[PDB]
Amino acid sequence: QVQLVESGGGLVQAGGSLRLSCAASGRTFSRYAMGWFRQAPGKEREFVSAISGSGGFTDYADSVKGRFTISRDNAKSTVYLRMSSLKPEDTAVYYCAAEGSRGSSTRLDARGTYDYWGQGTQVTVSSG
Amino acid sequence: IYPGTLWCGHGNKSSGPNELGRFKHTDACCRTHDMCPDVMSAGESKHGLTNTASHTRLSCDCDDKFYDCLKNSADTISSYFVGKMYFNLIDTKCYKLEHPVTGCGERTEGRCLHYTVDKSKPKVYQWFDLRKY
Ligand SMILES: *[C@@H]1O[C@H](CO)[C@@H](O)[C@H](O)[C@H]1NC(C)=O
Repeated sequence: QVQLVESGGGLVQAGGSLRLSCAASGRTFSRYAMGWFRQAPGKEREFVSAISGSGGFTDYADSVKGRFTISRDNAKSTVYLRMSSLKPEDTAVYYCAAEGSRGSSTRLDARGTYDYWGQGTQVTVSSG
Repeated sequence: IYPGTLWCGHGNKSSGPNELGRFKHTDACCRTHDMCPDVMSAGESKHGLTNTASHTRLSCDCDDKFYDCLKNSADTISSYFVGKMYFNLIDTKCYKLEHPVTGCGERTEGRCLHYTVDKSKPKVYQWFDLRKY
């Protein structure tokens, strides 16, 4: 059994900065990579970012490279997605996901790599 | 082959396919792994790939299911040794259908644990390193 729970979100003005935090529980944290997925209304829940178990390799989606940052605190077993300089067409539901147990190597660029998902929090950019 | 087990390892002792060794849980995992539909024998060619190993190499789906089967077993000590011998020593690979790899994301020890692909071209069968136990 495991539990992933987010914190942060809501409405914020155009250009503002917000970070979502996501705490994991139930298993060893540092082994498994984790990532953040963005689902706009009426679209596929596409990935925005992911970070490996060690922290040494991160992959960002091309839409958001250079604006978002990802990190983890293995002692507290948490993962942070910091967001700055928000733009239009970025309002969406942000879901926190954890890499499941795998025998083969997997890519962070796939939904099927992650088994455990949170309920996710809403992010709203309203102005311009 | 392990003492008290029929299926785990090359070759086999069992008489019927329904028969299981001493441990109910570890031998079921090894039986399911050894009854993988799509394998590649030593020197066999399939799906445009050639394996150059004396042991048979198997599909990544069978290896992933075998990994989860061994990690969720009740008899911890036998499954521990079987996992730590298969996944971590022989340095084998598994083949699956994926977009073409562009580069290795993270490489720890002799194996690549996260890779990256080009989404533009179709899917092809390719080899991938096995995760450690
Ligand atoms: C393993 O057992 C099955 C049936 O029990 C048999 O088909 C197969 O040939 C055996 N393996 C070897 C190496 O003889």
